[PDB]
Amino acid sequence: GLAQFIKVNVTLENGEPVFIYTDANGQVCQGDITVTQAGTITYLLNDQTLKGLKFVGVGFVTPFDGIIDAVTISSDGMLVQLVDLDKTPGTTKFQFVLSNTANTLLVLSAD
Amino acid sequence: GLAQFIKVNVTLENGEPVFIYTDANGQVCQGDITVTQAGTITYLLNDQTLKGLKFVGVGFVTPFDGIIDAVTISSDGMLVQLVDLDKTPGTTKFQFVLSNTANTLLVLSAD
Amino acid sequence: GLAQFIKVNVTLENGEPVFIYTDANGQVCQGDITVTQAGTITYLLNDQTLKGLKFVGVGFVTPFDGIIDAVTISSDGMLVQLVDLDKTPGTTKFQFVLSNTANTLLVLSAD
Amino acid sequence: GLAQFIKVNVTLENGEPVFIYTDANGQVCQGDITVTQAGTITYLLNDQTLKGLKFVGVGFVTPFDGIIDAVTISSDGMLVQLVDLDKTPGTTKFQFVLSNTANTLLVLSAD
Amino acid sequence: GLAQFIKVNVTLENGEPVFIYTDANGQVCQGDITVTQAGTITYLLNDQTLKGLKFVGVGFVTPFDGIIDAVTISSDGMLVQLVDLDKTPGTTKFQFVLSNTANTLLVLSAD
Amino acid sequence: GLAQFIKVNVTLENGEPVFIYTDANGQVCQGDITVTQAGTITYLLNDQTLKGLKFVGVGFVTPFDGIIDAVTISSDGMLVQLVDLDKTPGTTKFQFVLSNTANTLLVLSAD
Amino acid sequence: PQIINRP
Amino acid sequence: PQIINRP
Amino acid sequence: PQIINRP
Amino acid sequence: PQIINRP
Amino acid sequence: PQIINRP
Amino acid sequence: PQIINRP
Repeated sequence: GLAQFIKVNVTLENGEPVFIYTDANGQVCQGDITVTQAGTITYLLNDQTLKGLKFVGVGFVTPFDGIIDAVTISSDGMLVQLVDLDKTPGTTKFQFVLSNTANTLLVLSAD
Repeated sequence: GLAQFIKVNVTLENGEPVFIYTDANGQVCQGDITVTQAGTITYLLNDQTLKGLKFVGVGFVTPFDGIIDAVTISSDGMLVQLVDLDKTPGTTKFQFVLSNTANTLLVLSAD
Repeated sequence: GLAQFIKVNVTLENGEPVFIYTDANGQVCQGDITVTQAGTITYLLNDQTLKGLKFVGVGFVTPFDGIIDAVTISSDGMLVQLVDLDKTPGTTKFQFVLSNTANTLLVLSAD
Repeated sequence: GLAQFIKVNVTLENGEPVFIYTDANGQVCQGDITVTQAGTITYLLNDQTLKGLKFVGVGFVTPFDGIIDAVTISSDGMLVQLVDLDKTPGTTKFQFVLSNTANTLLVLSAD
Repeated sequence: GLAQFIKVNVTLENGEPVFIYTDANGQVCQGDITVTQAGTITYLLNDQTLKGLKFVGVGFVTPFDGIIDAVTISSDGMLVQLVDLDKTPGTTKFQFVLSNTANTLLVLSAD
Repeated sequence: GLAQFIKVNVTLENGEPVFIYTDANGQVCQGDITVTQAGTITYLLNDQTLKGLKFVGVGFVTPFDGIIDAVTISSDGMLVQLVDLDKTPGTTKFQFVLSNTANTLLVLSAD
Repeated sequence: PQIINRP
Repeated sequence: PQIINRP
Repeated sequence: PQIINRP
Repeated sequence: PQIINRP
Repeated sequence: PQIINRP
Repeated sequence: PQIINRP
């Protein structure tokens, strides 16, 4: 199994969140992952917004498609991990879901 | 202030959620609301998926735009309510965020 | 439907909480509401106690009387909202329930 | 230190909760306790309502009076315990606070 | 019933937690309790680690042995209490379980 | 990075939990992992106790030793994952921490 | 406070 | 869905 | 119910 | 720590 | 982001 | 169980 690692950097531009993914080499990427065997994807939050962002989960418009088997979250909301057993072939799209300390609205990454 | 009420009916088609909004007359609508003075919007979950859906919040890609002031949620995840003081003019888009009992992925309504 | 708004100001006098309700005109009132059609009542916490008060819910000695249909709460404990579909006629009494950061006792407003 | 034990029996009469306290001899009592040295009071829920009652805490209109030092709660909501170090003399009144599975209103015992 | 009280002092030595129990006389002890009738044991956290320790529960390798009937916890994680009805004779060993604010690992006291 | 997978099978023998680890080949093992580069360890609960076990975290007597960087947990308590960036060399011991539905005591795996 | 329903 | 504020 | 502290 | 029940 | 499973 | 880091 492979364990892949992406950093989720969140900045504000024009007062709103911008999500910039970096890979283990420090390169900006799309945070997309191809899974070619059973493995994990670990996302680490680097919140530079001053809005107190914490992960609360990972959201899917097609949550029963079988592409991702499970989501785990750390107690401090700085990490989410995806389990992908890579049995079902195909593609899924997801949005990070975060709380913030400025208001009671949840924050989503781009569709 | 006006209190508006929408029912969020969720069905499955081809194994995935479909969100159908109905208004207080039983008519299918888009679940959009125009707010012309300070007031509330109440969304009631009617989960027909058998997947144990519960609201966990309401998510926004532009959560600091000021269009919605606050979100409240009932303890059973059957209701969410939006407070809209209607000070800031403009438009915002949101997605419902739900847990389910089939897996640990969060469910989002359409972008 | 009507959306009514009350501010719940909490002060300390002789070391104990005092709840003072104000209406949308800034007038002191009793925080009572008459509901003449289906609608909502939104209570906003203004905690001036320095005791870290947060709403945790709204409590009833007769919780099955049908006068209030549901209670929603914001994630930060600054708002509670009541849904009142105004089907069942009659009167109910409730007490706000709050946590505090000074001790592990819950705080109730007056019976 | 003394550890005192009371059973909180909850029935429904005319559709609403009735709280009946019994002591360690099976006698109906008021659930009042006199504390003459540092000790604990343990309340055990016997819910006969079919409304899925669980303790969520113990509420006080005068939560900073010093009569009760702390409240602890079990994970299943069947027990609450009060710590009373019996330093501050005087009397306090409290109401049990409970969730229920029929609706999203909190349940209070009598003022 | 007897109510026994122990203070759980936690220090760091060589960067790791050390648990030192004191009794109601200020004496260092093992935090062991003999129960000779139905009663309670109350543990009060005195965290001197600067690692933001809070009790999250009390853990047992033999949780169904019947020696301890229940565990209650305060909302601030400063207190845990054990209910011991002292029906089942025998001995059990337990470890305190705590969260910390430095990382997302749970902290256990010694086996 | 490597993603390693272990199944945590829990049975009861003489009324108490027994933890049996199996690897991705179905072989009984000790559930120990050697980490030779940054990666993850995923533990999947197979509860055969009928006691409603759920993971609540992973506990350490030496939680600041740096061997494990983080713990994530799924919302249903069926998965825990460890992040091990493998910077700090050495060995750590941990115990799984679980809730159960029979009582309010936490369950620990063997020291 | 109290709520009075007059439907 | 979308909300449109026309204050 | 009520608690009465007589220390 | 340990608890010893002597009922 | 998107995940692509190529098993 | 135990983890052994050999970096």
